[PDB]
Amino acid sequence: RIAEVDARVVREVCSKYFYDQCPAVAGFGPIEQLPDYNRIRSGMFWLRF
Amino acid sequence: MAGRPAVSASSRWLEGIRKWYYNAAGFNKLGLMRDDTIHENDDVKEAIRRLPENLYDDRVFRIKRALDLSMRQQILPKEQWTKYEEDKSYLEPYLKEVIRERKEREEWAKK
Amino acid sequence: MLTRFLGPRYRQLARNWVPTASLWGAVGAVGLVWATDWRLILDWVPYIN
Amino acid sequence: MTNIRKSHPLMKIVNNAFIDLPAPSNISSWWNFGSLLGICLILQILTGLFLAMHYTSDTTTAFSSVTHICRDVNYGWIIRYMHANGASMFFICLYMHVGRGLYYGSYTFLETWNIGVILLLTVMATAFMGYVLPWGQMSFWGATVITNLLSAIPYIGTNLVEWIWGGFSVDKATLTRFFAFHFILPFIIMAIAMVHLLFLHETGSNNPTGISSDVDKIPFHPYYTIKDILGALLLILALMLLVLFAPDLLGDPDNYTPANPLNTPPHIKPEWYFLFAYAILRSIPNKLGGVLALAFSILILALIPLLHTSKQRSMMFRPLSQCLFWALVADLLTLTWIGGQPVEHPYITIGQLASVLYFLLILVLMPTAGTIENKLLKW
Ligand code: HEM
Ligand code: HEM
Repeated sequence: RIAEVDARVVREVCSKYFYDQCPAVAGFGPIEQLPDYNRIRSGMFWLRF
Repeated sequence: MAGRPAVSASSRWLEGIRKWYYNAAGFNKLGLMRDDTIHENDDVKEAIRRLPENLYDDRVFRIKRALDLSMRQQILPKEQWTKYEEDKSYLEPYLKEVIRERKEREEWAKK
Repeated sequence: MLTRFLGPRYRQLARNWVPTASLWGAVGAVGLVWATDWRLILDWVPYIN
Repeated sequence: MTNIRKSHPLMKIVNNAFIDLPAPSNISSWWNFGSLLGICLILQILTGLFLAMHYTSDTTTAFSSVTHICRDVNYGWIIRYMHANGASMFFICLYMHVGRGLYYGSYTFLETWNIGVILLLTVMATAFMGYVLPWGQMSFWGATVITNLLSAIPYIGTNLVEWIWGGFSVDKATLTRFFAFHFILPFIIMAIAMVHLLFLHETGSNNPTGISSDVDKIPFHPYYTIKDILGALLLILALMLLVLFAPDLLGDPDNYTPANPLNTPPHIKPEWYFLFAYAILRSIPNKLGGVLALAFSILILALIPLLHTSKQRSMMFRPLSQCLFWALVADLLTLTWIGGQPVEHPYITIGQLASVLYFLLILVLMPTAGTIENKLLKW
């Protein structure tokens, strides 16, 4: 199964679970600088943030 | 002995005028005490820096939730308002010392 | 220093700047007169009458 | 390569004030007028430049060129009216920008507030100078009465009145000067407005609560840009409603006849955003008193920060001052209503009372209001 993974598979698989999906964020400590969720959400796609 | 310089205010007695004004001011509806709404000048800001951690952290959340209420244009439920009798000045003792310190410093300069 | 009186120090400071402030006002006076050849000022000077 | 460390050694670092600037979360809609004011500047300059490509300042061909703009130029009729009604939207937005500072104690930002008054004075100068450009018996005569007020200044009045006029009265010499002056001043306003923000971003913004909002700041980009865009549309809707459905609703009909120095209009009056100041000047029979009261009322804004008395900043928790604030707004509307009416016996009495109350409220009643509540709150 490892030998059957290539760039095309990684690009397709990553875009299916990472691209445009809503992430879950957990913070702890001095997280004042931590960006707002909309800033975090808009980081899930390119050329449209 | 409250309300107005006269022995009796316009709307009967004197003590109830301040109680009436507290509900009229409406900062209790937001869950803020009286000293949580004070103007932060170069004097009050220093007197905040002397607050104990237990009292300073409590003030932060009371302000933090009030801005959430103001953002939504809402108020706390009737049971969560700051009672006029239960409202206590947690900043007056600290303000007075900075008043005393600043007055001595200012008057010492002119001598 | 005398038992923290009411504004003695600033009176002394003001008197130091009075001679220069009085002469500074001459620039505001003469300079304004010099700017627009004001009629009733350029009459007492001997050369510029 | 750090996406956060963007093209920083460029002009974007300045633009971080538009994207990553901390702003209070509880900002109400009354703050939107700051961004609306900037849009009003850009809209006025955009339409103004295209108007200046067909307007000619010579008296013999000033009014006729305005008619040629509407009648002949393709889509030139709308541009003339978004300019005429954009100034109406400008002063609508300008007066709420001042009012919010009065209510929410934003004048505690002494540097920003003082630059704000300078910005206010510059626009009223630009609006007054641009009204004379059409040269239409309201331009000539509206400028005649207001400019002649400077003759009341002692020992220098007539010297500078003629120096403003470029002659013995308003004429072609004054008209050409105004158009050149009307062209330059708006670009000065952009520079001052940039300075206006520079004195504010260092100290942050204000909130309706009036307390420090450092504990609940939010990024500007995803929350207020879309809030200002919605506010911008409400401005475009309101401005376009006048332009497309009642273009001459606010402007006086008498302005459509060519200026005639030998003939006077039935009633003389400035635009609606100066009518509040016209009433104050007309209150006092004295000439020197009237011009001073006209200037003092506008310049009283700089005196407001020195009159603060309450230990609370905003008027949110000051019910006694709230009753006075809307009394001042109502009185300012009374001054606006009585400004456009002829000086007769009912408006002479009401005019004096409204004017004397305008200064009495801010100078006496409002500072006394803050003192009374300060005693009422054990401090
Ligand atoms: C804050 C900026 C400005 C304000 C508040 C303003 C205001 C005004 C007002 C109230 C009028 C009277 C129109 C009428 O009553 O019919 C006017 C006319 C005019 N303005 Fe401006 N103006 C501004 C900027 C500019 C600029 C930047 C230009 C040129 C580049 C310009 C060019 C003109 C012209 C040519 C007229 C005469 C044409 C007409 O009245 O339709 N304005 N302006
Ligand atoms: C063309 C004219 C003007 C422009 C473009 C302009 C622009 C702005 C903008 C964009 C803001 C920030 C927006 C906001 O915080 O809501 C602001 C803030 C402010 N301006 Fe102006 N302004 C103008 C005229 C004035 C005037 C007439 C005043 C009269 C007092 C003024 C006083 C203030 C004050 C007090 C603030 C504080 C805002 C705060 O407390 O958050 N400005 N200005």
